[PDB]
Amino acid sequence: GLPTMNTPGSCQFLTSDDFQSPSAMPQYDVTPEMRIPGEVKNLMEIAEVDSVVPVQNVGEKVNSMEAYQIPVRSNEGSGTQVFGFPLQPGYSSVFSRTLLGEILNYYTHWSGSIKLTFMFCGSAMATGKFLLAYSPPGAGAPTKRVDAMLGTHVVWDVGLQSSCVLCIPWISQTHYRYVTSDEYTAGGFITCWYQTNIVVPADAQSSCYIMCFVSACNDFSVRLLKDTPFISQQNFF
Amino acid sequence: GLPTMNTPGSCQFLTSDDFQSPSAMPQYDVTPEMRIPGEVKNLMEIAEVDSVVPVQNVGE
Amino acid sequence: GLPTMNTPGSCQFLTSDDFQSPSAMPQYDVTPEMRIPGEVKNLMEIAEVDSVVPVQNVGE
Amino acid sequence: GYSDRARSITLGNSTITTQECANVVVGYGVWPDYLKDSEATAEDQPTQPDVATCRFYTLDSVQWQKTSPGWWWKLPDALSNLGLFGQNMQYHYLGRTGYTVHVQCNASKFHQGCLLVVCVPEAEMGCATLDNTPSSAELLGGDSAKEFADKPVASGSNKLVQRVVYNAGMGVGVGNLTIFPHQWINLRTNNSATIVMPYTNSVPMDNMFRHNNVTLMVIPFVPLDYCPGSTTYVPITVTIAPMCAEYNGLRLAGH
Amino acid sequence: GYSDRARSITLGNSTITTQECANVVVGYGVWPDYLKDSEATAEDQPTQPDVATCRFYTLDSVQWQKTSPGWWWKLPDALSNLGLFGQNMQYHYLGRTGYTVHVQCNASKFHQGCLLVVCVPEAEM
Amino acid sequence: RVADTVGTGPTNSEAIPALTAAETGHTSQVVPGDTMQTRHVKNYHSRSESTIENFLCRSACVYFTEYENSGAKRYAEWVLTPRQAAQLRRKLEFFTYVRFDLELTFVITSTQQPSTTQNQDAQILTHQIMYVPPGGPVPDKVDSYVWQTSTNPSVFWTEGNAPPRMSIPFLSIGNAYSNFYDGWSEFSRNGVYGINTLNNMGTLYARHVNAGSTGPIKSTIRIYFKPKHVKAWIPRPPRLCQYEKAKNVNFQPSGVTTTRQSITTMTN
Amino acid sequence: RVADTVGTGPTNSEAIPALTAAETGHTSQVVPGDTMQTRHVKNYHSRSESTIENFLCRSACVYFTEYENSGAKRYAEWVLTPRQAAQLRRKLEFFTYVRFDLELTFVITSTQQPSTTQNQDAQILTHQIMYVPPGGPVPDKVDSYVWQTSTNPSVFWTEGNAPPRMSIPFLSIGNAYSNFYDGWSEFSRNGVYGINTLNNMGTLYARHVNAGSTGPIKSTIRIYFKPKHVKAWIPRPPRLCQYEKAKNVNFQPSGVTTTRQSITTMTN
Amino acid sequence: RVADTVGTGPTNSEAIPALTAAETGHTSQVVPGDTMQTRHVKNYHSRSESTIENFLCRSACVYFTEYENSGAKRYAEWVLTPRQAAQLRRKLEFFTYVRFDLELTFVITSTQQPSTTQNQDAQILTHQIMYVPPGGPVPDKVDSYVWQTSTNPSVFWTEGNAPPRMSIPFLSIGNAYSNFYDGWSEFSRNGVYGINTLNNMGTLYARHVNAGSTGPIKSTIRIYFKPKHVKAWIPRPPRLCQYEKAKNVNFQPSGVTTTRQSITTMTN
Amino acid sequence: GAQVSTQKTGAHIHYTNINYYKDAASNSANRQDFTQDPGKFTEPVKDIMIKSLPAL
Amino acid sequence: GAQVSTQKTGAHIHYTNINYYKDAASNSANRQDFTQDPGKFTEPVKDIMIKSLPAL
Amino acid sequence: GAQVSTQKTGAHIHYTNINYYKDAASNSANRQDFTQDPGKFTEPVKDIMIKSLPAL
Amino acid sequence: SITTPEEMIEKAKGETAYLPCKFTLSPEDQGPLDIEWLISPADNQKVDQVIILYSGDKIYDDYYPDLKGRVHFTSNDLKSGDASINVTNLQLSDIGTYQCKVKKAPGVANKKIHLVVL
Amino acid sequence: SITTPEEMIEKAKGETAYLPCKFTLSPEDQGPLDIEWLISPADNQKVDQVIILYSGDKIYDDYYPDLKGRVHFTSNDLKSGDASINVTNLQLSDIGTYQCKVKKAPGVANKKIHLVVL
Repeated sequence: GLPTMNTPGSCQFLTSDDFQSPSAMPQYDVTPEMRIPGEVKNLMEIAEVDSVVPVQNVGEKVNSMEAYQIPVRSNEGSGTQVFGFPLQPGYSSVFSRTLLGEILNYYTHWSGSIKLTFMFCGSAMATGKFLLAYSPPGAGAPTKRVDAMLGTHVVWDVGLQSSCVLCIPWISQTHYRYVTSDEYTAGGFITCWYQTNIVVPADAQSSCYIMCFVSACNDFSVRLLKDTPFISQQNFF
Repeated sequence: GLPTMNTPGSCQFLTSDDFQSPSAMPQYDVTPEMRIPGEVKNLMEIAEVDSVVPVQNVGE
Repeated sequence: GLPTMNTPGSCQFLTSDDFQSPSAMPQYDVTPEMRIPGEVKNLMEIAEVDSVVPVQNVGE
Repeated sequence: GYSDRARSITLGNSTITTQECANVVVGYGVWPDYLKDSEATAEDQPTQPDVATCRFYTLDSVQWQKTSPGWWWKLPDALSNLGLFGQNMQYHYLGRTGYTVHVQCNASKFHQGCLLVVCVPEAEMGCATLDNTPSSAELLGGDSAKEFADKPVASGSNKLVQRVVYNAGMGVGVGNLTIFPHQWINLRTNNSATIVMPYTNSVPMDNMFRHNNVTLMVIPFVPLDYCPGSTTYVPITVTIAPMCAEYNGLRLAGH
Repeated sequence: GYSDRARSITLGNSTITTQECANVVVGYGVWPDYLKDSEATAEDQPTQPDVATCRFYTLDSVQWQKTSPGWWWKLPDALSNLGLFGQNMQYHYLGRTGYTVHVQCNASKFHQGCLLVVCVPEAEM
Repeated sequence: RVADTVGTGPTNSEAIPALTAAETGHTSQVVPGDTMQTRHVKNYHSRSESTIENFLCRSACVYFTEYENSGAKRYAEWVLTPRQAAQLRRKLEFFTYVRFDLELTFVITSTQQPSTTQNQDAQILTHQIMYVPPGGPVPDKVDSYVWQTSTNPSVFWTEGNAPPRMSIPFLSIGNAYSNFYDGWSEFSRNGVYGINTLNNMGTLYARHVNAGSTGPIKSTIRIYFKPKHVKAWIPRPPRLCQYEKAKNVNFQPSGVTTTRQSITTMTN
Repeated sequence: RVADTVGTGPTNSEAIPALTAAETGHTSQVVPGDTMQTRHVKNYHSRSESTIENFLCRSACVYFTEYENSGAKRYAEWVLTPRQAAQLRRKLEFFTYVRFDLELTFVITSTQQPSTTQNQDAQILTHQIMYVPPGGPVPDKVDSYVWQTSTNPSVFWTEGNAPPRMSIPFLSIGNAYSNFYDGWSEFSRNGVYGINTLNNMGTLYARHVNAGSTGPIKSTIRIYFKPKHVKAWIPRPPRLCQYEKAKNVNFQPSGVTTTRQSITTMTN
Repeated sequence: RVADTVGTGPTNSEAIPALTAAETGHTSQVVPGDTMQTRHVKNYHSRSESTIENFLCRSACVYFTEYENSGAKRYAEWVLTPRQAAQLRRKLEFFTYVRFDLELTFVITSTQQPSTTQNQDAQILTHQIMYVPPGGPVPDKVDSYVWQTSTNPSVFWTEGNAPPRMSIPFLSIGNAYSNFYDGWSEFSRNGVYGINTLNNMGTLYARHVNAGSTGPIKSTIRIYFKPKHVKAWIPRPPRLCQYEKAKNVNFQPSGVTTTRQSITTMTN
Repeated sequence: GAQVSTQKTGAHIHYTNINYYKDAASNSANRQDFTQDPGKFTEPVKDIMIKSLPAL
Repeated sequence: GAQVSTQKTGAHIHYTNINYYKDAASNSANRQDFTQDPGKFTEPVKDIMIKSLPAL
Repeated sequence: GAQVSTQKTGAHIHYTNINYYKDAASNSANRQDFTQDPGKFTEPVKDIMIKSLPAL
Repeated sequence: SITTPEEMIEKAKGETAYLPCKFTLSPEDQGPLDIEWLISPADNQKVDQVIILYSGDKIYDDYYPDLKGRVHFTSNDLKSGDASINVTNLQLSDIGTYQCKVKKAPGVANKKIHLVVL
Repeated sequence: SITTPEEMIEKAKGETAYLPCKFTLSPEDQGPLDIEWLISPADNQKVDQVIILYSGDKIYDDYYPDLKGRVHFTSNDLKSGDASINVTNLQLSDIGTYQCKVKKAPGVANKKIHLVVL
């Protein structure tokens, strides 16, 4: 008999709501929990694991294991570009399919650093030096090694240590960016050049390959849960 | 006059529910309980009693 | 199962009301507040600032 | 004054020695152990041979050619015909065990190549028919290593597993396979890869015949290459040793 | 368990990494520092950008042939057209700075050669 | 919350954090400060929305079917399985084993079909939805005796009211549901590969309690599945190719990713 | 919860637990450990759902009848008895005497009948359900004076609202209801065998308060019986053959169980 | 509350409060007592309704669109932006940057269109409103697979119920929303001037879940925006001329104010 | 006068219930009433029989 | 956890409010937040100007 | 038996929740459960690797 | 669930073709078992024509004239997963598509076999 | 958003008129890209007549006879903001109003260009 007054939003169904409902089966005993390894409590932990990135995604290479490999060789020249791609993990084709890119497609905003690990896959006798570099937005993608040096760069020397890590620092005006392509929140440009020519001895291949691994740092977050475009369905299975 | 908001599942009839309903007959005195033997409190107790099983269940 | 009685004004939409509604996006982290100058907390403060008045508002 | 890249593992009456290794990946941080009295289900006393069952079992070698797409193995199935381990499951209904996978491959400084060693639990594989499921023979190859196909398997009416290396038969990116416990062998830095895997399943113990808990896949992202006058034939040996194995449900042998 | 022949120098937003180096020669035992108030002369406050001016600037490469006689550079002049450093001096009358010279060259075990890297102050030619 | 950036100064030393080995399978975990000069920053960002409970706890339409108040088809039957809809399914397939509580919400709408019937008077339509456990009897016809629902949970809903909602506890003979099963149900391995006795919940039956009107009426029922108190184990790579059959992970080979004009290209 | 298995070792002794005598009518109660070697196990399973309150406390449809807003049949009368529906009845017959509280829920649906009537305007139909105690006056006609319900509990329900529900306290002259009565009501034993003054609750009358529309309308009322605070005494064997008459346990002789090809056969 | 008038007496002195300089840009802040004799007054008036929370926290219709249950147009899509309605927009443009929570209320009404269709029977119409985040997939057709709303918040409303209402938290990559942006999105300044990645919320999609009736029906949906917990920075002059385009502050030159017959005139 | 009780939970939390009717037969079912006493059905013998000892 | 606050009343009484959502952006407007600081808009000058003293 | 907890708020307030069912699986989702342990996925190696020290 | 539902059988003339339609039932399945063998002719004439039907624990062998007394269920249990038929006299006409339907509520399973005779 | 949507282009006869319809897409835009070039004649005959259409990543050059093989997209990317066309042979008839429509759900952008030939 308590007087009550309903408010706008009664008898409505919001998919994302948190209410209590009656149990279809009362007093039901569920199976006791068992210890299973690799328990996940947050999506970010998955996104912090290195994922192989296919930089050479061109032509029919995406249908072969050649998309992931990156070609390098001995050339009578210096300052040439090994590769180049923009900082768009959510939108760029290169990162759209990585463990990081796959997870970044269920969220709208993303803010944090990105780690790029490059592993030389040449012979023990093969030696070389590259210039990994990241260039800020508002400047045209560097076209020569002189221009690229101006921005954040790391001289990498081939050595007993197989891989060198390039850590892209978070340099943005706003606190967050957009996973979808957006001109206002431009990320930046990542390029690699030859600091020194690859040098090999006789009876040794002068053509090698490199592998790229992209993971997130300890200051990476995402927001606004949204659906992933990738998965499509016209009828039920 | 308290503001209230209904949620999905209002005015629905779930056979297996546990709610309170008004009494059709108010202030009714029921017959006092009497001691009857073999009271059951759980179905399992019945299932723990030996039952003859027809193994040779063939033909007629 | 609590007995309830609705009163005049149920399921109505008053533009100037103060009720609680469910969040469309749950557990959302908003951007931290930043110090911006000339913050306003009352309309009167704006109205206390001298404004040029066009007394000779005649013809063209 | 020990060397970081120098190791030796001793299980049962078998010892492996590597003088050029990277490290040891212990699954998801869990070390193989026996079943506790709180998480157990089968009331009968478990039987643990320990020395006979848990020991290194060396499978047949494979050749790493310049066009080799990749190879895969079913860990429970692979050791089903080898030693007491194989015999033990033949006579037991239930079985719970952990494994240590030591993939071995060596080459000269001049040789250049790269391989991926990864353990994938519950690796359900697709079929080219798109209406049927892969045959037992195609999916499981005891005393052999099932290989991957570079070009896509032809679609028709049959039971052939899609061996596509890029989807890897699970319809997922090959590059995203690093999420599972894994290690890389590059002929410029590594000469072997060692992985320790704890038993992982929804149930406490399961049948080891019709059900396979884990799957070992070796895939080369960058191919094997070398100049003329070098060694053309380069083999790969896989040694797998069960850890903390225990069985329940003694019965007449068979499957 | 670090390696004696392994090093990394971080200046500004640039990092160099060498996995086969001998050591580091710090001039005549003096480390680059700012001007003290006792040895200064210009009364006006000095301007120190620090992050922009002090950073690694990579010059054009050269080819080491079998008959290559040698090469030379003027440290103040070389960086006069590169980055803020070049711009800073264009707008300033006086300038006092120190440098770190990292010459890089790599070759296979089979290759054999030898080079001399030396900094000569006031090299009147 | 997240880690705060630490201020750093130019450093010349033997320490080489950037140089490492990816063969060890160990993530480098190198902060920005190791390779460049940074300024101390007090981050206030929090990883709240990236949690599995926040990621998977949303209502997603899994299956919609229709029935009539007359004609041959008078009732609709669907077995509980989340592989019917690609969206919710792909999110669930992210891990190998998931244990969670289930909340069911049903949206029912009735549409009048075209007919020559005249003087049509419609009475408030009442719909009955009955849940049948595995091994329980299934109704042969709309007017069958099974609809008594003595021991079967059922819900009666009248049009013009909020959608019916019930909460189901985790049901699985096994400790957790298995997204992917590698093997055969038969000990002889001569059966459909990947079939499991696990993940079997029940069957849902929906019918009209009363005809309501002389004219024909068709109603469509949509089932929504919202996971609650979810738990995840063994993360795996996300689906790369489109789902063909719910029963088997059968797929069509798909390009690893999209192509670009060439390497060194900043656009798609 | 349930008993935890106890670890055992090989034992050679005079003690013989397995050997026993079934003539004593005593259950052997031999654990697995007595006849074989077991491992200590900490069982966490609980016998919660097997309780009588959980088994019998569910709503089960016992009887549905219909009435019209015009024509001969204008009201429907049913006497309260749970033997009408085989399901709820079989569950109740598991014991000899059961004492419990009763909860009644009614689902009412109206269907428009085919007619040549034109310009049909329907007004929200209101249904009145009246409960009559044993010995109370019963209405002769729909417009009778009995429907005043001065001392008879009655409920008025308007279509488009949640179904009407009322709670009834245990009513029985005797201490408990009797499922099976062995004997005759008459001291001379010349009457229907098994008839008892016990288990008599009342009669339910349902009618339309208003005609509502010029066109004919037929409404069906379903009665649901949910036992509460149930108590059970003297367990008995479950029904083996199909129920023929509610009044008497009369049955048709039925095969003890289904047959198989032969003994030693593992399949049906 | 407000300041209380202070009693004053005739004063002859060197102090000259009225004389001052407006060039300093400093408001004189001279009370009535400085220039004339006043009496002490205890003011009880309070500046409560002039606060920004009281000024901006009211529901204002920002956009209304319609859809049909048949024909070409079957769904309606609108991108979230408050510049659609001049009223709410002008109030918001009073400051430069505003940070606030948002509350959305939708009013939906269905009107039957003229048609030659006969025997029309209508079933309670159910409307689905889906909110799509920036970069999320947009449904191509009414019966598209996107309406599954797995990760997209959506609300289902049935006619005859209180209007659906949801609360949205402040969403902006930047610290606060920007009412006026001076500049170009492109670093090369070759794009629409004033375009900003800020103030982008999402898109709203509204459709009929079921056809409901054979005859055509058209429904109009009105979106209401109520700001909550509002904050304001940098006050600016109010709009003097009528709004032409939502995208740009483009205006038509307007007379500073209305004219009068001459100066010295007390009327309009 | 609110009664706080423990909810049914798995192994290896609380709920508040109030009675708005004085009828008491108008209350909810006693679902949490688990008691076991099979001794009467299984062994209603006069002399206790020990398993170790032979029956006869 | 109920918050008791004073109702808006004339011059010359109490209300209780509870939050049923943990979202917090799901709360009601802060109507009773009256704060005045016009000093910045009216006088943003560097040197304080006393009314008694002449401006220049 | 009402549980008072902190609402999700921004940086740089409280809500009361009661359980009306003893089922417990009938409760709301545990949205506020943020725990991070990526160590197992990122570094499941046997020997701890210090960043300052060279890998091999 | 029927093992290898889509497949193709090749046999020579007069060799007796055995068509395997072995199924497996889920726990939910509790309805009456109904088997339906329908044949689609390669002639391109009316398709989905039934040949042999098994319902109500009874067998019907007269739904298609060409196959008169030639289609018999290979197994006598039939309730068991094995529900296969064998054509004794293979003929040139036999070439066509054979569909096997196992219907046990809830859930219907179908198997399609392409028959070619050399 | 199209840069300078309303504008007027003046060129002499036979000088090749280039019409600029460069656009910019908002984050919400996620639908298929559809370009539609419709011309309104100065003749005052039926207006809104399409000349060239770009949809489904394909180009159609036959919707208006007078301009036969004379309208080609200047840029080959087309997905890029630049979606411009150029008429090679300017003629006296060319005088009219040209409308450029860029449709990417949600949101439609339109540009109108007045063409005068001296």
